[PDB]
Amino acid sequence: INFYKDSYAASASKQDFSQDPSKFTEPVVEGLKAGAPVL
Amino acid sequence: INFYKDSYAASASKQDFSQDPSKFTEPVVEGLKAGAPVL
Amino acid sequence: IESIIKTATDTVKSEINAELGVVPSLNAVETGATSNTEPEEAIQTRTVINQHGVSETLVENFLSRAALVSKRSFEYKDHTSSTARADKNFFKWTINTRSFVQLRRKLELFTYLRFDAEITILTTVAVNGSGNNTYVGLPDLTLQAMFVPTGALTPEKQDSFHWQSGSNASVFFKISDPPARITIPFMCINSAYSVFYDGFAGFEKNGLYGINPADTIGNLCVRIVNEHQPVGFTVTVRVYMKPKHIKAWAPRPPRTLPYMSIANANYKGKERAPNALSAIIGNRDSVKTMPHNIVN
Amino acid sequence: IESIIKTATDTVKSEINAELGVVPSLNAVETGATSNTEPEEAIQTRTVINQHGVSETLVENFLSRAALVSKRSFEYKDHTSSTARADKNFFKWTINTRSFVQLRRKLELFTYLRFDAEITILTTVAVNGSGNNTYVGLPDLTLQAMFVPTGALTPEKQDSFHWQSGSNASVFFKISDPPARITIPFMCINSAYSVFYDGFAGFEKNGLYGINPADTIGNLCVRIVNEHQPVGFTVTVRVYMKPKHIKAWAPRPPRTLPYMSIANANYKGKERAPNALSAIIGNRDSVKTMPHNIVN
Amino acid sequence: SMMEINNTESAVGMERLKVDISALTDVDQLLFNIPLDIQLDGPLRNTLVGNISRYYTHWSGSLEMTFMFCGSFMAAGKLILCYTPPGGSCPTTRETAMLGTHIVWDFGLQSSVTLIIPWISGSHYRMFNNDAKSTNANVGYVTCFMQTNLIVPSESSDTCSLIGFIAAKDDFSLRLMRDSPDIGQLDHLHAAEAAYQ
Amino acid sequence: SDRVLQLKLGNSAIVTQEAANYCCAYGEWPNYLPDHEAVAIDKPTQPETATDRFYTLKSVKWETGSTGWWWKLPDALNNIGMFGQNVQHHYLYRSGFLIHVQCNATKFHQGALLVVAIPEHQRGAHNTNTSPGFDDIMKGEEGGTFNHPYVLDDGTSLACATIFPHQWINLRTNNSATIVLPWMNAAPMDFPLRHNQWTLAIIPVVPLGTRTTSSMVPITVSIAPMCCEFNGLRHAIT
Amino acid sequence: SDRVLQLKLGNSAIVTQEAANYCCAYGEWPNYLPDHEAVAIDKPTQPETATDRFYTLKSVKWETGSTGWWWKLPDALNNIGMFGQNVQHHYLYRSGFLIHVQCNATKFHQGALLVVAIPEHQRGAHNTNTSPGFDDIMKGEEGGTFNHPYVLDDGTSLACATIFPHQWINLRTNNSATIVLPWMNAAPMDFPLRHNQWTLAIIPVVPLGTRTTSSMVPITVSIAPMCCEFNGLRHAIT
Repeated sequence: INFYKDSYAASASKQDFSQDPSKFTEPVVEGLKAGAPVL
Repeated sequence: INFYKDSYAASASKQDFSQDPSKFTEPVVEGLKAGAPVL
Repeated sequence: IESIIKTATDTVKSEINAELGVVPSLNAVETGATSNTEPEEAIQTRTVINQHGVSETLVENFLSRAALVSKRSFEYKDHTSSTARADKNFFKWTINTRSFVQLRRKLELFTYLRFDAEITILTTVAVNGSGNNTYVGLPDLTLQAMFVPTGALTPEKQDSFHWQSGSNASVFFKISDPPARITIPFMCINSAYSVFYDGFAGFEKNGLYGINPADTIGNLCVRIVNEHQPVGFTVTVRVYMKPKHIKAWAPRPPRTLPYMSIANANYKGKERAPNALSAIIGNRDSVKTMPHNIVN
Repeated sequence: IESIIKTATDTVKSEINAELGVVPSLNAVETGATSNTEPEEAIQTRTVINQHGVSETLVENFLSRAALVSKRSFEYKDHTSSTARADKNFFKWTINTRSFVQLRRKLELFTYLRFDAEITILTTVAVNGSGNNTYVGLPDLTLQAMFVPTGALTPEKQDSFHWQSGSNASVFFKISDPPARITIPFMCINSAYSVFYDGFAGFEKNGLYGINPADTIGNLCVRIVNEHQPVGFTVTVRVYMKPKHIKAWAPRPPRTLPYMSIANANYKGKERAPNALSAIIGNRDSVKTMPHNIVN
Repeated sequence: SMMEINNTESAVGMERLKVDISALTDVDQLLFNIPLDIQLDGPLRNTLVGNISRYYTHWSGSLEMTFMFCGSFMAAGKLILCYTPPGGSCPTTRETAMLGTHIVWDFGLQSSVTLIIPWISGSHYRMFNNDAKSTNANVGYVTCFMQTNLIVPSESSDTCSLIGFIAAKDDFSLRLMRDSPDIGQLDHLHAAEAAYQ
Repeated sequence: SDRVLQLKLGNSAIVTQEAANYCCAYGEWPNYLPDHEAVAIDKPTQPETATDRFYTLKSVKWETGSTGWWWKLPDALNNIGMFGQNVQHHYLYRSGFLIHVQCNATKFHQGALLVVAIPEHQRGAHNTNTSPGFDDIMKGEEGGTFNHPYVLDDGTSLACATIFPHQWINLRTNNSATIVLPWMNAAPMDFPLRHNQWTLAIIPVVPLGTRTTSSMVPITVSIAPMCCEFNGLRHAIT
Repeated sequence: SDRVLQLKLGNSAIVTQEAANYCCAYGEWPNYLPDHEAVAIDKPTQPETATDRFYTLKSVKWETGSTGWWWKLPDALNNIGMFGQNVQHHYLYRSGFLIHVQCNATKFHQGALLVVAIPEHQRGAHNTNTSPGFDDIMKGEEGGTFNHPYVLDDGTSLACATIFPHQWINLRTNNSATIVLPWMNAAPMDFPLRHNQWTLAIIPVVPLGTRTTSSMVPITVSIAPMCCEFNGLRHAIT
């Protein structure tokens, strides 16, 4: 229920379930395969 | 939301984006071209 | 020509210009036109996509703000022994927009205005110190605000029969209620209000200059409906006005000198700059002096 | 890569692994990557269908909670003989999120934030003990809260004409009303607020480190509209803020040592562990000692 | 709208709206400088763009400064008008000012020249505070130098007036409306009480 | 395969045979400012090879009582070569970075360095309410040292510093670290003399130790600006 | 139509209302060095707007006994702005020029200036067998004056100087001259600190004269490098 003329007056938006943890956990140019020696 | 019978009772109308600055900036009978000497 | 503008204009990239007979930086101010030199023709620019909105500078948004237009304080008490000038539990105010300068200057930024006026009335009450040196509580009082056309008969006392309001619009509101709100339509006999009037509104020579009664919305008569209490109170009524559905014509130079009266545009200016009669802008040492020069 | 995650990941059953050249439990921390060893490769697991939701850890949910950002108490009375420092029926507050530590730490968990701020104002009143040693009742007062941009002219007294609020946004609310609520948009001149600023916001060397005025929402000026009563009261105004429509960038290590000032990240720590400068975590006897060992 | 470049104690009224230029015997001499802020008191304040912009807190976009030469027809001369982006002091020599944005103006049949101050800002908008030296408010400087000289015959006036105007372009925008600091009152106006009589 | 690496920018090249991959900050690569994000309307200058090249700073000595070292970008490079000249002559700056930290020793040496790039590392002062001064923050080419690396000199924790882009130089494993940093600012461009986008911090979590003959073990930092662009040409500020 | 002219390079613009066309040296326009003529194999730096902009030199005074003035390119611009910085930091230079000479007076004034661009103006000395020294040739921003403009200070004739690219500033006709110079060298690039490709010479063939009240009549030179490219990046020589 938003009867105001400004879009920023609306309620909170809690429907963004998109994630990308790799940018914090695997920030390497070359990816690593499972079980293979990384180094 | 306007349930009143008179049209002037409605909320403000902020949806008029039409402009004509030339009537204040170029009020000349003959227009001026870009780069050409005006005088 | 007319066009719909929702964002600021984009910038296009430009290259070196060495064309004979083309001088975009040269202009002729004497024609009265504003210079049309684009940034692309003055310097070398890049491509910029401008997404800055322009909706906050719309005339509707610029003017449709509730601004204080009236503030009146009066004593709610027994007024048998009061003077003639005192407001005996009621007051009458000729509606105008020239009493408070913040809204007046913005309205005077234009020559012609057409709008409906949203009116908000806020009431506050305090216990009078003199006589009743002790505080006993604030009473929830009923107030009547009656719209009376300019020049028509206004009530002469709190219990006047004119308050019956057979045809006059009246609003009754409590102090504990939210501020009372009504909408007065655009009521000028002309197609727009005259913010400035270079003439006299009378057929003789003894009239008032600059005052057009066709531009006066009317009179607001505000009374306390309740009869007086054994103790006295001070009641302050604040009237706020918000223009809406606004059309504006012929923008004007803004007011620089302080206002003197609500009846004319008389000017005196401050004693010294800024906003003095001989110097609007504050002085600096010389035209070669930078007021806020960065020195490291 | 980007993916939509609504529940925790399922577990797949695994068998005995005796493969040469495959060492999923060995990692290289020096690369800076987090270990990718799955539970399926470390032990033998079963099949588990995980239905646990992850919506409570959403950044919007994590931050869109109304938290106290301001608490100001002032005396509502006759202030003719008051001192210059005292709040004479009104106060002005520079809006910030660094005064109360619970919201400040959560906001400082990130480097960049973009959000609109929902502002809630709650007013309480008490009868002043000194002078009026007796209780007579709580008055229903009207308060005005005016938003003034950072650095602009703020009112200097309760009855200042600056309160007319020609263009400034103002909200009038009663104490008996529910707490007043407004929404301030995301108003930074940049695309996001800078929670931490490694620089100086002035072109000279005498500026303030870490303080970017572009990240200050503005000023809130709160006054009692009613004129003073014959007796004095104490009025407490609480301002709560709730971020909404939040975007967050570059999460940061959480604050460990107690905050010292709202103007910087100066640190001292507690006298002893926990949260001491030399020992964040509370001590134990040795690395071979279990703090809460079960002994039966 | 006209700038009040000559905002000095020696200039009264209309004399504040023009800048006097005379013949000099030294080369590369500075004539005048114009500060940057349209949200602060100065030559740009009492202009249409300045007055409207002081109703708001945030501004963006390019400006244009138009100078009209009001000397005699026999008066000749060349000037240089330079916009300097912020960061350092206002240039005091032509060799330093010409390194920034500039236009060389030659007097002739076209009596007006335009220097464009392009929007060169790190942030999308510039905001107003009471700190003129902030990195979110400072725009730079404008300086005027003689390119060659002002040369007039014996029967022409040896002092000639320039008139400066400033305007905003169509990429200009304003945000965060606020009460204007250019008007105020400390008491009720005259005849305001008569409205209650 | 991923132990050797060659980085070639402009006329500068660096080869390492004991690298451990390399880190791209938040999985991003530096790029020029696009039109749909640009603000300044003047045509920028892009020196390319003249400024997008490795600059080697003065080496620091890894000691037993070392607490760590830090440099601030773009402050550390603001007076070096054509990049410094462009910074001094322009009001607005934008670029990313490529950081290469070098430290070699013998197979009998042990020690671990956390090499972390911190965005907007706003430093706090110890045991005082006064904010750090200009001289405490702007150190230039020399850089500064950590007063309390345990709290990253800002009241946070060093243990949680891995949330930032980082690598480790472990003497038994690798002798170099490489971090690629994109432009990281709330604004598309910034004034390079008053704000620092990045802070490179090298902290010896595991102290240097060995029982061989003691030798000086220096740490060297080479920083290459990437996708440099400058706006607002005027006289040099210096 | 051909009396007015606007030249816009970088962030600099010049307008003139009393021009007399303008001269392109030998009917050529400046351009970057093509691959089929390139020699140096390193990637050049092309600052574009940072260096391809008008630089205004110090004005000189036209007197009754004036013999003429000269400046040498690229020597005169070798220590001005980003062009000077690029010259100091690079071993090899290549660019053309756009020269604009300004001189205005009243309609009662008379005088003619020959504004001529001379390629490889090797100067000779008067009444001696010794070659001119380094300080006699390299004057920098200030430039020099003509000892014997009648022979162009080199034993040739001023009357035949019109074979070089040139214009005239005649006070009754025009107040400015504009010459466009391409790259003019035997080699594709050159060391900018030891060789001068061009010499701008302004010679008052007809002396300045009038019977009005005497006023100072200066001559101003604005030179814009064009299609600048620099090779061989190293430390600044200055």
